Amino acid sequence: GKTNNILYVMSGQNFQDEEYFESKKIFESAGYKTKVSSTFIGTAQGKLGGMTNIDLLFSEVDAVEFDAVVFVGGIGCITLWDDWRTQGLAKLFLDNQKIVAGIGSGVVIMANAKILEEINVTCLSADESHVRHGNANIMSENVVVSGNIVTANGPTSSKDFANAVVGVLNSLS
Ligand SMILES: [Cl-]
Ligand SMILES: [Mg+2]
Ligand SMILES: [Mg+2]
Ligand SMILES: [Mg+2]
Repeated sequence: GKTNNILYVMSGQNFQDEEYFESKKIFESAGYKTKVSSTFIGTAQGKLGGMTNIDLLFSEVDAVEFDAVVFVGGIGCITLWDDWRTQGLAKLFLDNQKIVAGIGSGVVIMANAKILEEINVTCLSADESHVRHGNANIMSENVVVSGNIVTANGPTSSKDFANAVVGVLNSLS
């Protein structure tokens, strides 16, 4: 049931540009087509002004159509941290044996969904309160692969994060 598709979950405004755009280029080059889910259908705009269109509402996501979900951070992500829909997607993908990945502030959604309890992760330095509150173990690394869970510590690690996600996906058929 491999699809060669990756889903992003991110805020429609003020998502972290580098985390999205730099990972997208790597995912595409590797043969993984990407879609964006958010809170409305239309044009999203990053913190730094970069635009992209939102393909899907969270409510329209079907896990069977994707191999992985990627939670993108940025200051706009804070609006999604306590949202039952984004947490619900984290759990949905985990329970369906998909890859669940987050970068920067996106990791907090995963922590709040209780999918990082006793799991080794990394995260944005500023967010370590939330991540530790979710019982995760914070590792001194830019990117951490823990089975099907992949985390990274923010925009400075966007390319390393994407490469790590591709590595996990390419080991699947
Ligand atoms: Cl929705
Ligand atoms: Mg407990
Ligand atoms: Mg709590
Ligand atoms: Mg502990």
